[PDB]
Amino acid sequence: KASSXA
Amino acid sequence: SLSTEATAKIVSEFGRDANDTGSTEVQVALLTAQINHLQGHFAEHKKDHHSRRGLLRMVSQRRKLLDYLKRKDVARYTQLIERLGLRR
Amino acid sequence: SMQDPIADMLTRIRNGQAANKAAVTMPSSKLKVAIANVLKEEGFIEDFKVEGDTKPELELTLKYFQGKAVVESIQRVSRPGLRIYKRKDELPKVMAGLGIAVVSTSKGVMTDRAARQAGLGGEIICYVA
RNA sequence: CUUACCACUUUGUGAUUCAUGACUGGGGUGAAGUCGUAACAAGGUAACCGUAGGGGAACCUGCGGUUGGAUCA
RNA sequence: GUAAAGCGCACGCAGGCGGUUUGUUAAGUCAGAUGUGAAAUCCCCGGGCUCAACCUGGGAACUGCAUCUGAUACUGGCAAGCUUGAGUCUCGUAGAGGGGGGUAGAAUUCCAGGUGUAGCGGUGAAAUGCGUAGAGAUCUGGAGGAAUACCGGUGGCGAAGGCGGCCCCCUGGACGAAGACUGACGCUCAGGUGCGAAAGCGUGGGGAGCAAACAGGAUUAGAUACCCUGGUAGUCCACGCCGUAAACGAUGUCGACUUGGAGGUUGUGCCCUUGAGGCGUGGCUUCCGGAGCUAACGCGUUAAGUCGACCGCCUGGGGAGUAC
RNA sequence: UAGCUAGUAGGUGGGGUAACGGCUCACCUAGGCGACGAUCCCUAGCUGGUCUGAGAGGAUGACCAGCCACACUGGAACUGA
Ligand SMILES: [Mg+2]
Ligand SMILES: [Mg+2]
Ligand SMILES: [Mg+2]
Ligand SMILES: [Mg+2]
Ligand SMILES: [Mg+2]
Ligand SMILES: [Mg+2]
Ligand SMILES: [Mg+2]
Ligand SMILES: [Mg+2]
Ligand SMILES: [Mg+2]
Ligand SMILES: [Mg+2]
Ligand SMILES: [Mg+2]
Ligand SMILES: [Mg+2]
Ligand SMILES: [Mg+2]
Ligand SMILES: [Mg+2]
Ligand SMILES: [Mg+2]
Ligand SMILES: [Mg+2]
Repeated sequence: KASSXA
Repeated sequence: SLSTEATAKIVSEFGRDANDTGSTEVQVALLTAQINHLQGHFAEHKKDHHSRRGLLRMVSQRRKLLDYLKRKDVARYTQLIERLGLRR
Repeated sequence: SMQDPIADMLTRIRNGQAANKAAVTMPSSKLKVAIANVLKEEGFIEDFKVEGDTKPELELTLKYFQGKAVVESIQRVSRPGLRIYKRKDELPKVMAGLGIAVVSTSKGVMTDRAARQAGLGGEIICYVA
């Protein structure tokens, strides 16, 4: 919650 | 709590004899006297909550007896309250 | 405080039986006896005994068998908190029959079999099996 | 014709309820983000509870209370 | 009890519940009878459509309601009792139980002076800090606040929160011993009222020690901390307020029944009190363990066993004990 | 949602209806309702029955039959058994 997007 | 002679008087004033120490009216007065007496103790002191508890117990008790007696002999009831100057 | 002697009687039995007590005593009463009567008459106890003058004292002698007691189980049905009455058709049958249900009727404290036959019902006091 | 009753409607002021509202509070959900590592072992300052003060952040510190603390203290 | 769940603790109106005997009542309760409970539907057995669906005759059912007549065990109402629940009285016992007023001895800190001389303090090690303007140490004197070493306990008292120097005054409860007296006056309790650690809030006092905040020295990559040197609110007193805590036994109150062992403490009966003592009979309080209960851990006559009365509470984790 | 109530609760006498009645009106009483939930909010036709369920229950009120209410919205009467 929340690396490349997501 | 209450003076041996003083209690002893009240016994032979509301009872059908001395030794009639457990009569309903008697029991009421012994409390009423004590109640009325502690009135001055809690006149000063005030913060004495543990003791005041005893007082309330005496009032409560006294209240459960009178109601018992109203329920048996009203005549005795009506008289006992006038005779101790209370109940209103 | 103490608010049901009949219930206590039954548990007194139940704990006595459990404890392998030879007998059990208790403060007596008219109704307490009627139950002992049905219990003896139907063979759950050896017999009653009321040794008292001012303060009746109901005594019950327990039954045992193989290695286990006779009263397998006994439970208060009708309660002071919740009264249970049933009609004639509707009277219960404990253990599919091989066990009783004590009922009070306007012709007295009898077996469920008894009341059924007598064509009447009433407050059902307790099961015993 | 006139009186009573009375529907529409009118005036003032409240109440409630639905919808909505710049902005704003936290909540929830979203494989690898940043900062630290508070908890779990004695988690490396035993932990936690009520309360108070303070601090980017977990949290820190004070007062009392709990064992739901490990150890020959 | 630990999974969600016993109100922090009581008092107590309404409500629910209520010991024991007789009489009386017949409301509850049970029995019978008579009315009604539309037809349809469901069910049973038949009959009709080629079968089935469907249609249909009769029955059972409609577990209900009302009324009349009986029954009287139980429940209730009323009468009158009873003494075992409950309470009153007499005499005693133990106790940081409460409120108020005194007072004492240790120690810390500060103030004044004497002696004295180069360090003290602190840490893992250091430094900030204090000392040659004489500190630390040491002696005499004085001011002042707070708390009560030993006793001390596996202790005691209190409804709970809680209560420890000593003394008096006012005062609550408990327990025991005998009886006498009252005669069910009882148990539980929504709502209600009251009490309620510590922190916190108001006003006014008080301020030694301690110490949130804060400052300085350290530590560390950083250190808004842990550690060190300092240090204010607070901790203290009065009066009012707050009403919450892992307010815990995470275990509601009351009553009854159900094998044992070992402690603590406080009563009381009996044995040439023979002197360490001995056996009984209560109260309160711990440890261990049987049945039984429990998911297990464990609880186990102070039950989490066997029962009854009333209350409060729980219904997936989170959102949230938050919002309105 | 904890209070509710002026024809309000009762009475007397007049009037009124097919009929009993605060139904209406004048006067007198001061009552009446509510913690067995009045009041005020929200939702809703009721029943026989229907669906499910071992049952007790839970869910439901189309179609058939009984009862009630409504007829564009608010209101009123006239005709008439
Ligand atoms: Mg850690
Ligand atoms: Mg730690
Ligand atoms: Mg839990
Ligand atoms: Mg508690
Ligand atoms: Mg029918
Ligand atoms: Mg009777
Ligand atoms: Mg203050
Ligand atoms: Mg709480
Ligand atoms: Mg044990
Ligand atoms: Mg809130
Ligand atoms: Mg009239
Ligand atoms: Mg008339
Ligand atoms: Mg509608
Ligand atoms: Mg069900
Ligand atoms: Mg219209
Ligand atoms: Mg006409």
